[PDB]
Amino acid sequence: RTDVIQALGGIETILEHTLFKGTGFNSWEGLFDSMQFKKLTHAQRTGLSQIPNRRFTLWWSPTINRANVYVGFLVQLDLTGIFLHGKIPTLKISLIQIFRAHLWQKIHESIVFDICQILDGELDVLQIESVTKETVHPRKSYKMNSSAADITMESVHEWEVSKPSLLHETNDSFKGLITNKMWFDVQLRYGDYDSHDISRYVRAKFLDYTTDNVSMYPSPTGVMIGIDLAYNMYDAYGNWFNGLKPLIQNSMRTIMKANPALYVLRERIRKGLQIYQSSVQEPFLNSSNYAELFNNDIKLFVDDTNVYRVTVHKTFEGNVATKAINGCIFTLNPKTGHLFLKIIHTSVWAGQKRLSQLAKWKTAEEVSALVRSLPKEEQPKQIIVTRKAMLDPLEVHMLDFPNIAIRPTELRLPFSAAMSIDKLSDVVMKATEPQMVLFNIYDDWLDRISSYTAFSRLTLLLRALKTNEESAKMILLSDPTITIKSYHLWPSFTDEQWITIESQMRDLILTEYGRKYNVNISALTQTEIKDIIPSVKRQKMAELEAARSE
Amino acid sequence: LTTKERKKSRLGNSFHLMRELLKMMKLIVDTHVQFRLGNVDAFQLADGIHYILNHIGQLTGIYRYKYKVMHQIRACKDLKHIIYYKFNKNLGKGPGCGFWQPAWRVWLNFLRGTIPLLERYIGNLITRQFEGRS
Amino acid sequence: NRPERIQEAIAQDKTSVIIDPSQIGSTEGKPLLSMKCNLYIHEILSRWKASLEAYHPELFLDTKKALFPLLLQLRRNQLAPDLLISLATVLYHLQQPKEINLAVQSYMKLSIGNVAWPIGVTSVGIHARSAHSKIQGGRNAANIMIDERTRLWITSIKRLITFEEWYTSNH
Amino acid sequence: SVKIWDTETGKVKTRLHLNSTPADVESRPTNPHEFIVGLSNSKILHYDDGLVQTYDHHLSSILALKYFPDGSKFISSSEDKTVRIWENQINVPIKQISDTAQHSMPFL
Amino acid sequence: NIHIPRYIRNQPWYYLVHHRQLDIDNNSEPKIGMGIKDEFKLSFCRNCGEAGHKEKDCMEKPRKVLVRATDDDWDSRKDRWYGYSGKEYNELISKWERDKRNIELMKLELYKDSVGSTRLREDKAAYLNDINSTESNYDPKSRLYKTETLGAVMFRRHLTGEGLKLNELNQFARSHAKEMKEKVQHVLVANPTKYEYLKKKREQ
Amino acid sequence: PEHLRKIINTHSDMASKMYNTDKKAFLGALKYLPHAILKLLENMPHPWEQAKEVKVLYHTSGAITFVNETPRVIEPVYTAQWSATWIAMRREKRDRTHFKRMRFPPFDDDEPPLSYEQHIENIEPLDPINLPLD
RNA sequence: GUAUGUCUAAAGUUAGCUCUUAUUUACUAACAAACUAG
Ligand SMILES: O=P(O)(O)O[C@H]1[C@H](OP(=O)(O)O)[C@@H](OP(=O)(O)O)[C@H](OP(=O)(O)O)[C@@H](OP(=O)(O)O)[C@H]1OP(=O)(O)O
Ligand SMILES: [Mg+2]
Ligand SMILES: [Zn+2]
Repeated sequence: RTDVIQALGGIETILEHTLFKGTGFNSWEGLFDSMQFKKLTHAQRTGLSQIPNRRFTLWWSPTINRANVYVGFLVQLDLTGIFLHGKIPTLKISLIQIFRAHLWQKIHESIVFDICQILDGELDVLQIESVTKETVHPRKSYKMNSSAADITMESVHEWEVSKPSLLHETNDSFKGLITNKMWFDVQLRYGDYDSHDISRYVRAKFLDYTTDNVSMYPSPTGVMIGIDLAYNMYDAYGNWFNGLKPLIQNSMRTIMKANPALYVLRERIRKGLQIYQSSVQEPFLNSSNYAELFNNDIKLFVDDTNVYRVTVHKTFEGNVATKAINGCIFTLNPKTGHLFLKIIHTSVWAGQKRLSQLAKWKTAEEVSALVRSLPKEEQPKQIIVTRKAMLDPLEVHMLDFPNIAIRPTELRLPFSAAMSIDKLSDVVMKATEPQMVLFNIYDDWLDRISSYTAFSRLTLLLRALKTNEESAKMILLSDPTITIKSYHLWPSFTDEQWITIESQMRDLILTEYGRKYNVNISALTQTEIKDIIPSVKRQKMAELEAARSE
Repeated sequence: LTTKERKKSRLGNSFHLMRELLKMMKLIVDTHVQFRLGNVDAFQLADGIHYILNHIGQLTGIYRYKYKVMHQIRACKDLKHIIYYKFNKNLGKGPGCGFWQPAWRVWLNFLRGTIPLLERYIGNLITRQFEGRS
Repeated sequence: NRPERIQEAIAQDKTSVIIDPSQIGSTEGKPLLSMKCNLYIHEILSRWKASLEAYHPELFLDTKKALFPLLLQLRRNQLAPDLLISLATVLYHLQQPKEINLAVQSYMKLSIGNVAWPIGVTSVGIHARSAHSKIQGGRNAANIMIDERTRLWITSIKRLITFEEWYTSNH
Repeated sequence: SVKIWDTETGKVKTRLHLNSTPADVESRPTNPHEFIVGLSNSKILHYDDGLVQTYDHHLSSILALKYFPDGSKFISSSEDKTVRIWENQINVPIKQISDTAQHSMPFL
Repeated sequence: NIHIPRYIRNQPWYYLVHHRQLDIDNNSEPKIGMGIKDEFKLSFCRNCGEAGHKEKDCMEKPRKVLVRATDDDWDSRKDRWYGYSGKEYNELISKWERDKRNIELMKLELYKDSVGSTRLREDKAAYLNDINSTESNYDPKSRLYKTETLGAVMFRRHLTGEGLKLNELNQFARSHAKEMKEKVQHVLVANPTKYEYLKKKREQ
Repeated sequence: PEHLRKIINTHSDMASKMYNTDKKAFLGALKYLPHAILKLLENMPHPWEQAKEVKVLYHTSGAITFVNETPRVIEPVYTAQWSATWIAMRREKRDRTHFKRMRFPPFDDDEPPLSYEQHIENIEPLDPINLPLD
């Protein structure tokens, strides 16, 4: 195999065929089915065999979908601008798999509006009147027959724009053309093993789309930026006036390094090829950075366990079919204390199937709608998800919000027991429209104590409701004197009554924890908090090196 | 689509073969139109036509629904391989060649073959549309 | 010409803000309800001019720029029915002491409300069923984020909600 | 059209102009507000003193309704053989009652 | 870092480093716009008299030089605009120059002092204001840009204020655990109001 | 020709009841469609000529448009005309520094095909591939 | 999860035993820890 690798041209000539360059790897060296054991169906094992064929085809996809084709008709993918050279099925399924949710468009639009921000950042430098966002066609991001102008610059004083040159030409001619109006057109292409030279491509598309007898652009002067997605490349061809060429060079290196749209593309090519090397910058929640939650910023939890809840019932023939009941999205702000409880009505699921993944995408849609309703001075500077599978839809629907620090967690935060609470269950089930019901979790809890006390109280109460439900409900509903006010959730206890309730809930949690896992006691304090609510070994090292130094 | 809208919306080799020959003819006529409008040169018309008649298997997609077209496609490729090395003795490599005559003959001989084929196929299809299935 | 319109509409500006909760459902009084919804937002901004010295001196000009279309579209009855009814529901829940949470609930019936799938997930997954087209919307009962300029004042409404919370809190 | 008539005067409390021919129209024993109208387009509409909450799980025209001791739940049966116990303003049935030999449950 | 197998670490017979000659290296910098570097390299005839060719391949009509070449790749080879002196673009410049030669509610709505006359478009994420070259002062996975305010250098955030107050609180919980059922109540989030009011009492 | 052109222009709406039998004619003309394609591509205009005014049969309903005549050319004249275009295209590949090949397909998928009388008939055609004969 | 199947007023046709209640067992579920169908 060593001489096979040396005979295919080393590692470079192998990986030029592959989709390695489209993935984001800091080095090549970090490149290196639990469903078949489930009783499902004799026929469904065919799809189980189908699954790794997809990653084999996607790994060799630039050399399978390449342009040196003896005979082959250039069809287009569904809803993206990837041109197949023949109806190859698994390649087409893998390219639907990566480029779902109009991610191609959510690349294109994103880059376009990010250039807008740069041109809104650099107005006075280039003497720009008004960077005009153009209302473009909804299918403009993949119409490759002809295009239009994404961004149109207007100028105050007219511009001495050059003859068309690349982004990286060292000598230009700032004398020739004279216009008061640039434009910009971001292009995207899935480059393959043959047609991946991006400068030739963007020069061909710029000299193609200006030079039509049909007119689409407001001026013949513009810059057409083309990003090659499948080879991590970029180039911009067109007319350059003074100060725009280093600006667009630095801007394209900045975008191509750190666009969240391009990086969700790279993450999907990584996870679609089942390869990963993780260096988690600003890590997930632990018992170490547990107070990273309400560090006086604006933030929201997103719980998505009870979005798609079901009730099953027998259905006249023997099968037990599965109806979708009214669900919730438990959006908790820990610091200020609101609760953007989204009530998902059954009319969300009008004739839809594969409701689980579609529920994850609907939860991401509602979080994006909630954030878009908020101002950009109340746009939450981080979002803590609760489940790992939430990260793939949410990082797409928050592509419009690059300010927001999407963080995973490694705490099983017991917000799934929200249906155990009576009034949350009432406002979940009693709905006609898909409603946004609000609460304060912290209702009697913000005249006396801050967010830390009662967030830990809420964690204790909700883990007790999730562990043993009606026992903790009888502990809440013990003293018939202490009632619940109409806009509160929890009973209006005094503080020693809250100490009694918290002590009984903690004893309930650890009682059923011992009666489930027959473990004696927590032999460590952070282990006990971790049991109530990777870096476990790091906090072992931290307490070993901090409890010894006294 | 549904599956019911994928069963009625699949069609045979006949309808698609009509569709691909009309793709071919429309490429021919649209390059002559791009000439006649004044956009493109006559030399660039001849190279565009010789590009059509030697990339029918790429520009159109007739190879899918009738595979003996590959014979003519191979012959067109083979005529390409002759003509680009008698047109370019002292010219090297590049577009500009537009001696489209024998590939044009090859596609006309293909049409000579599949006039009665398409007559019988589309006669059976159109009589299923009007008269119905026997 | 124009200064007589200034005189007339400022003498009308100084001539009620308490929205009758019968007049919210009373669709016949749509111009009067739209004018009251205009003038109570003017009263919010007049209060926020006064306490600007210690609460966000950077967003007052931005909200004045952003409500200019809503001030355009409320004085001469230029809005949608459900949009105006939900806005009046907000501004009626914005005049009561403890109804700030009900004010933001009315805001979240304004911003999203009745319509399921507000943005649209737009053909996720592989299979893309035939019913899977009705769960995306660019138009045809998708949201009321149908414009930059429209959503701009919709956002400014909850800016004034947050100011109303802070203003009734520290007084 | 569903009309709520006083037994003492006989005045107009509500006039429910509906879409379908309504089935039996019943009331929850706790509240005079809480008020359930069966339809024949497979739906049931709960009301107050004015729509409150729909009910759509029967496939056929709904024939007859009941409640529990002092209400707090609800019983529905249709031209299908199914009987569904719904709750106080909850769409989801606790039990749906069906076998292969049942004709229907037209009254109960 | 042996994720490399045995056969890749096994070198060829003569002389990790022998592979590193797309790049195998860094690959997280997105690659440059390289491009249209072009080159044009270069008996007798009965018809014209010139040497090299015969009458069957002469280029003048029968009377009684620079080449698109130096090719290795495919995208260089097709290249509809390979040679380029700007002819068609200057023609369209000339066509464009020929074509180039040829109310009160605004005043009513200034009752408040404005006398001026799918994402937000005013977001400007702090990688866009990081437009000058830094050593990745942003990550797009967590979508968290580092500053000196709530940022460190493997690292965490600055727990500022409330986070520092909970640092005081769980160090107080550790002090009450390392000083003083009750075996379980020694920690903060176990019995939170207990240690919260003990820390409130401690400030008296 | 204007009678033919008016028939083809009146069959762009095709929404009245009167087109019913005419629409029958369209589905019947598909099994005579591909023959007409050969009758285009035989009578395809050569590079030395601008536009070849050709005889053609049209159905009364304008269903199918069979180009009528067959292209007969004298054999030595035919190979001399194609050799003149051969030498002319060799000269205009050599002396031309940049050759621009056509776009394919020349029009968009959304664009309808253009009418001859409003866009092509009023523009005079260009100069064809002709060697300068001394 | 498909194939596929089924329902859907806008338009008005003339005069020992009965019982509550829990444990166990069996068959089923695209219900949970982004993808799999004849
Ligand atoms: O890839 P190559 O082996 O170098 O051959 C190519 C190829 O011809 P093939 O179809 O036989 O592979 C090109 O055809 P396409 O890539 O377009 O299908 C053709 O270019 P054109 O068809 O556009 O003319 C070109 O010929 P040339 O570049 O000389 O015009 C010719 O190169 P060779 O002449 O070296 O065989
Ligand atoms: Mg089968
Ligand atoms: Zn010679």
